[PDB]
Amino acid sequence: HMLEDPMNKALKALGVLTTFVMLIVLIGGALVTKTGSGQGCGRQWPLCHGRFFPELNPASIIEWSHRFASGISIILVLSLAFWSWRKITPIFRETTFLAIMSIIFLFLQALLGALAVVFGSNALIMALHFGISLISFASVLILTLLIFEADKSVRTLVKPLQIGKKMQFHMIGILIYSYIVVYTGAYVRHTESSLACPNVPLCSPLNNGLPTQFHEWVQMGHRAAALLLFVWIIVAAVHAITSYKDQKQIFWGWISCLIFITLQALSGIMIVYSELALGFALAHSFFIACLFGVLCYFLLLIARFRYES
Ligand code: HEM
Ligand SMILES: CCCCCCCC/C=C\CCCCCCCC(=O)OC[C@H](O)CO
Ligand SMILES: CCCCCCCC/C=C\CCCCCCCC(=O)OC[C@H](O)CO
Ligand SMILES: [Cu+2]
Repeated sequence: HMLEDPMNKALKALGVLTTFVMLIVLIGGALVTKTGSGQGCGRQWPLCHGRFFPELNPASIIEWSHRFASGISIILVLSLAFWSWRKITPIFRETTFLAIMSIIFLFLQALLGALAVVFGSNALIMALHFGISLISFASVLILTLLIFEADKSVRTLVKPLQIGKKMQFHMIGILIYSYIVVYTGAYVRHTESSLACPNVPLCSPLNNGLPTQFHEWVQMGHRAAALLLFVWIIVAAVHAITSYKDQKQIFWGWISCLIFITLQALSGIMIVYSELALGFALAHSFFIACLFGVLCYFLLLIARFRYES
C-alpha cells in the first residue's frame, strides 16, 4: 500500500488497541464495583480482594481484565497522544485538542475512581464518573479516526461537509443532552434505584404506575430523560433523511444513531426485566458508547466546517 516507513501502520494499531482498551475500561465498569472497598470486584460479590481460596473463574477474569485495561491505559493513551501529535497534526489541527482531551479525561476518571474507593456514598459525584470515562474513550476513538483518515487521499468520514444551522442544532444539542441523560443513568446506578420500578414504561402496579418514593423518582426521571433523547434523535434522523440524503456520512451517521438509541433503550428495559443481569448492564454501557462516538464524530465535522466556512 504505502512505501513509507512500516512503523506508521503501528500507530494505527496502537490507535485501535487504545480505543478498544478505553472502551473496556468504560463498559467493563458495568460488571465490577466502582465504589467502596470492594471496588474492582464483580458487582454480584464485592469480595474478591483477600480471603477467597479459589481461582480462574469466569468472574475473576473480568476483574483481572478490567484492572489490567485500566493500568495499561495510562501507557497506551500517553503514547497515542504523543505519537499522533507528532505525526498527524500537520494534516489535522484538531489532533492537538484530542490528544489533550484524551490525557485530561483519562486522568480525571482515574482521579474520580481513586476517590470512589472512599466517597462512593455520594451518588451525585459518583454519577459523574461514567460521563468522564465516556469522553476519555470518545477522545481516543476520534483521534484514532483521524489517524486513519490522515493516511488517505479520498477521506471516508472526515470530509468537509456542509452542515446547515438546523442540523448543527440537532448534533450539538443531542450531544449535550445525551451527556445529561448519561448522568441521570449513572445517578440511578449509584443511588441504587435500578430496580425500584419492576414495570415498564411505568413504575409498578401500585399508585397508577407513578413514582411515590425516592428511588422511583430517580428511576422514572431517567426513563423520562431517555424518552426525550429518543424523540429528539428521531427528529434529527428525519431531518437528515430528508435534507442530507446527498451527504451520506450524515445520512447514515444518524440512522446508526437511531439504531444505537433503540438498542440502548431496549437493553435498559431488559436491565429492569432481568433484575439487573450484568449482561444487559454491559450492553447498556456499550450502545451509549457507540451513539456518543457518532455524536462526537459529528462534532468534529462541525468544528472543521466552522473553521473552513
Ligand atoms: C435510550 C436512552 C438511554 C441512555 C442514553 C441511557 C444511559 C444510561 C447510562 C449512561 C447509565 C449508567 C450506567 C452506569 O453508571 O454503569 C444508565 C443506567 C441505567 N439505565 Fe439507562 N439509558 C437510557 C435508557 C434507559 C431506559 C429506556 C431504561 C428502562 C426502562 C433504563 C434503565 C436503566 C437502569 C435500571 C440503570 C441502572 C443500571 C445499574 O444499576 O448498573 N435506561 N443508563
Ligand atoms: C495484544 C495485541 C496488541 C496488538 C493489537 C493489534 C490491533 C490491530 C488492529 C488494526 C490494525 C491496523 C492496520 C492498519 C493498516 C494500514 C492500512 C489502513 O489504514 O487500513 C484501514 C482500514 O480498511 C479501515 O479504514
Ligand atoms: C424513519 C424513522 C423511524 C423511527 C423508528 C424508530 C424505531 C426503529 C429503530 C431503528 C431502525 C432504523 C431504521 C431507519 C429506516 C430509515 C429508512 C430510510 O432512510 O428511507 C429513506 C429513503 O431512501 C429516502 O427518503
Ligand atoms: Cu434506598
